[PDB]
Amino acid sequence: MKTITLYLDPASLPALNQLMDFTQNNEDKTHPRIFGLSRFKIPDNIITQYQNIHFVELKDNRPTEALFTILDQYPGNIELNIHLNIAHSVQLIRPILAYRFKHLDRVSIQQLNLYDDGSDEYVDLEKEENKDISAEIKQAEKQLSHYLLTGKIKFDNPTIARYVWQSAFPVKYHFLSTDYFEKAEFLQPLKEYLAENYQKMDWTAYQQLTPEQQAFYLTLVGFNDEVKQSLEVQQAKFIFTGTTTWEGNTDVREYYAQQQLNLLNHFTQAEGDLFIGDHYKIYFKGHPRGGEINDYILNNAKNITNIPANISFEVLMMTGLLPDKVGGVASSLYFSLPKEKISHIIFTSNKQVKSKEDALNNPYVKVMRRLGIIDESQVIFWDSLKQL
Repeated sequence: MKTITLYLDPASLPALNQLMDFTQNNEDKTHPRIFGLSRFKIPDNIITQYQNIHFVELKDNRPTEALFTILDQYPGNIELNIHLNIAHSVQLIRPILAYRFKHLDRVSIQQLNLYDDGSDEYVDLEKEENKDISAEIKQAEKQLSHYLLTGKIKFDNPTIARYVWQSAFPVKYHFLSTDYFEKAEFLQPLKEYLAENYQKMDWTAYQQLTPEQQAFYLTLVGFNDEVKQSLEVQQAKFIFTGTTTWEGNTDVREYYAQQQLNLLNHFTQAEGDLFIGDHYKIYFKGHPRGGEINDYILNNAKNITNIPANISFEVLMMTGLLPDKVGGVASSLYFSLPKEKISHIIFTSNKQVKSKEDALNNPYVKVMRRLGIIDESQVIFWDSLKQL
């Protein structure tokens, strides 16, 4: 038999973990591998080092039929080693289960590894709080069995169905918050069901790589030497989280750039409400869609170091390069930051959020609060901050 490894993710965090798994196994130059990581392009000069390496697109959270063309290149007994995004696991596995079913004499699933997407898994589990979790698990197992045979996806509880894979296959889950599963009382049946099949996400794997593998990983994730050196300074470091625009009663983008500078000043200046201290080196991490607003902020801020907007906080954590303090405009990225590193999170006006009270009711803010990751005093509504 032959093992084929499949790495599938439409998001970022599972992909970063899957690219770490590839890096750890990178001395094996010929192991069959299929990559469907929508947000990551593996460079040509890495790809050409490998044999039996394949790429597939995802559409609507599923690998396309070009997957079958790849698997058909391996005509004997094959076992699939599959890595997936938890939130999207049901859709992502659909075409794989189909291939298995057609070839049940010769295709089998060796195992699954599933990784959190981010806050969504937790925000989704919160919606299940008043349900009978024991009963939801048993029903989902039954519907999964049916799925395996028919390809018919119809789960009564699509959220819980994300967690019943062990009823069919060997599985390992990698969670952002094991505390959530262990401390949310309503999830006790799910915690016990999962048994030894989960662990906390592995943020320190990079540190155990060879220096050569560390460089390889940085190249996979698009994190160049210039950026890396800038983040290794022996000084306290603060990074501001930029945004795009919000409901400011104007369509002038320069206004939103202007206001983000004032928010930054609340952190950097002694008279600011959110003052971090004069000994911090300041960095700016723009929103990936900030475009020219990011250029405006960088040019009009003094003595700030840019971290290219295409670089995620998830990859900063994967690489051990997260600054000492993070603050700025709210985003779901804050959900997975260590509690010690979060300063203040500032919510801007939108259809959903028009006060601090609304901001405290934000879905990921609610989970962070339940987990004690932040106190409510760390959530600020933007219009509370004076012009400095």
